[PDB]
Amino acid sequence: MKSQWECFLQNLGVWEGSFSNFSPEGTLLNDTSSRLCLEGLNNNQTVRLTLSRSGKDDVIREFRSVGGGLLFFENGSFSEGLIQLGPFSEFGGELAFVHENRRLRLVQLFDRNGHLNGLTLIREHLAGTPVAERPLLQINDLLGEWRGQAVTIYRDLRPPDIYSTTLKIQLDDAGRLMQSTSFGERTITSTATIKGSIVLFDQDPEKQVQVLLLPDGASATSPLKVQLRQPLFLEAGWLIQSDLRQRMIRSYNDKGEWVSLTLVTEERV
Ligand SMILES: [Cl-]
Ligand SMILES: [Cl-]
Repeated sequence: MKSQWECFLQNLGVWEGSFSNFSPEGTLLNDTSSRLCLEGLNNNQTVRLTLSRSGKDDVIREFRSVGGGLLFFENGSFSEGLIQLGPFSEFGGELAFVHENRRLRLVQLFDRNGHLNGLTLIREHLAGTPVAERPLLQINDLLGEWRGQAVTIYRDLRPPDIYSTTLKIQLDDAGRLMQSTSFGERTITSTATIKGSIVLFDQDPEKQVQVLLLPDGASATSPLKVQLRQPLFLEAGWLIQSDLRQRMIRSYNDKGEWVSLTLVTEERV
């Protein structure tokens, strides 16, 4: 549909909120209030970015194109990160959801040993609109069944693919979490243990991840360890309303090349 530039322009406006650094266990370490102005110039052929943060100098950037490590969906949602991973290029990147007057942008940061080191949660509302903070995410907010659709877009900008999704999450008896996720023709069903704000999947070679539950209905799903010659998936989620959730997945092949980005929108059944 829209060109990538036109998708990017969906973000124009004044986004107020904060940039918040969390530990890999979900502890708030540092938060700084922010105002990010994205304005179009010269018939929207240039975008000027003015990022003001409390106690910091302004950052001003101007863009005449998007590409590289960025891909956008038609509603302006996007992901940013590295194109090619390797010895000095740590895993990480940003998943950025746009919805009405809000953005929720989640950055994951991995260390040199391939372990999650920190996250940044950027919760933004349009200037003059409500803060509209969602509740801290709880397991109980997710239990049940979810159904929806996913769009996968590609770096070569070959045509998008569309898939059906199902997500079922239930406690077993036991008190462990059972999660069954369908994505097109693929279903993966795995049990997890819950330890506070972290859900741990460590049994199945197809699901070696920690899920961290965060403020504003956010979640981050992280590889337990970034391994050589394995494909990698950076994932975040946002429970936008009690019965509406999006998930975003930035996908890397086992050569460490970024290949695609997927946005799932699902509703509670
Ligand atoms: Cl103009
Ligand atoms: Cl997630």
